[PDB]
Amino acid sequence: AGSIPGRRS
Amino acid sequence: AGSIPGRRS
Amino acid sequence: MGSMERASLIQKAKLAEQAERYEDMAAFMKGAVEKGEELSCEERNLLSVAYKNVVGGQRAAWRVLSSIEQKSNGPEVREYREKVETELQGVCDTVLGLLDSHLIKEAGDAESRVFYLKMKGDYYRYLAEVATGDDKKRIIDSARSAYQEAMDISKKEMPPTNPIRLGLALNFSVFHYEIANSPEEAISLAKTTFDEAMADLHTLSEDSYKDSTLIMQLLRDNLTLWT
Amino acid sequence: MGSMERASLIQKAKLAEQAERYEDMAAFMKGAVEKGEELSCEERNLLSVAYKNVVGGQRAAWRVLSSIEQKSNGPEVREYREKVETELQGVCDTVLGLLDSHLIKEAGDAESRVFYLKMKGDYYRYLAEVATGDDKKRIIDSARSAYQEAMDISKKEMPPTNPIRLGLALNFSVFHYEIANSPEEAISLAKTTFDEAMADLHTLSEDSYKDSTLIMQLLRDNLTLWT
Ligand SMILES: *Cc1ccc(S(=O)(=O)N2CCCc3ccccc32)cc1
Ligand SMILES: *Cc1ccc(S(=O)(=O)N2CCCc3ccccc32)cc1
Repeated sequence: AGSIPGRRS
Repeated sequence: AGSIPGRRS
Repeated sequence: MGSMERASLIQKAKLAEQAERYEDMAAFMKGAVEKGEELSCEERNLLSVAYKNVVGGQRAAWRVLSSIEQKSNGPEVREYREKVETELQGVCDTVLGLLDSHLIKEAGDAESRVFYLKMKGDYYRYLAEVATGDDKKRIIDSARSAYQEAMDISKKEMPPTNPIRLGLALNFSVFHYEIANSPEEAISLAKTTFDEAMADLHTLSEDSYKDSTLIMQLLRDNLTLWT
Repeated sequence: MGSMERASLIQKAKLAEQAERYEDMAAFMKGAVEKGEELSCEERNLLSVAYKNVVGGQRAAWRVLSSIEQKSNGPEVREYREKVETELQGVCDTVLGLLDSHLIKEAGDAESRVFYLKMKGDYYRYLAEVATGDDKKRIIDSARSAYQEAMDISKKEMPPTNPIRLGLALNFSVFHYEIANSPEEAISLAKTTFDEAMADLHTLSEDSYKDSTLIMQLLRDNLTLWT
């Protein structure tokens, strides 16, 4: 599962 | 220009 | 970094990100935090980007080494996994120390306080990923407690489309699924967060809509993986 | 790494590569070299992979920072470019020191000696990429001299399809084009190397053919870029 990335990309 | 890579990939 | 100006540390953190020098970026942002002033929104993102990338690389390496070690069921693989694990724990302890001295206590606006408590939950979650046994229980509870305080503030003070509120819920749902052995809680939180954001999108500008829908898609991607 | 066994350093360098921990990998291989024994073919490749990756990341960051600095035509961009440059020079000096103490002097077989002299040319070439002015002239000549000695041995002792001979010629041709301002020499060397390898492919097994043709394609890719 994915957590929030550091930047929008 | 490319030089030799460290591994074949 | 005590002899470097705050503004120079910030500028160099931005340069380090452009150069993909994330260890440097984290050291510059640690120096900036240690100047003792509060961080702006942009500066908070620099701090989070830097450490998330550093610890993200350590986590990926720890997972590679842990898989090799488990397949092996000499001492070298365990020793090297332990070395990487200790380095990872050190970085998490550094971030947690910055949050505790004194970012959280000085953060009064909802946006800053939720941001820092979300980070606190994240870095305890990364500690929990490598922890075993009992202290593991207390580390898990420390992550839970930080995320829960951030959730309580976010629900009272931010709209359901706010990107920090959304990212907090995303990460707390990952905590429930991957750390706390509560997949139903993870799914419920992701679904409720998604649906309540969907119902508030009509209030947003094009640019805010793009930000909220991006994180909504991350929630949906997890829901697809989990269901 | 003086208290760690040679074989453990080698094993940990292999693990570090699998975990994409190239700084660790280079530190393990430096420790292994400093045990004082000669390196096998596989160990030479571990040493080269580790440092090529470390310096490759430094070069990429230096290029990003140098481009920002040139576009700018405060002191922070120059200071940070200088920091990265000093770190890069330090790693190159470390590799050159390993080659000089004492890998090259103990390397008697053509394969090992050419390998190490090719590395010596490469690390002087990386120093030349960031050098200015006069000491720049001597650094360029040090790269040239190392590559030339390696070329002389390779032409006497290895077939024209040998992958070390081919990679040496590839890198020396990059030196001519990018460092020595000799694009015609670069093109001539790449073409002659390619053609002489092509004429010897009939002697090779499937596996040797695959290795030689891979590097031949790298020579051709450069020739396409340069012509
Ligand atoms: C935890 C967190 C959530 C959102 C933000 S942000 O400033 O709104 N932003 C930058 C980081 C990732 C991102 C993805 C989608 C939309 C906005 C963002 C920061 C931190
Ligand atoms: C400088 C050099 C050239 C070849 C070799 S290798 O051991 O033959 N090998 C590994 C590295 C890259 C590579 C590419 C294609 C074919 C073989 C190789 C090592 C060093």
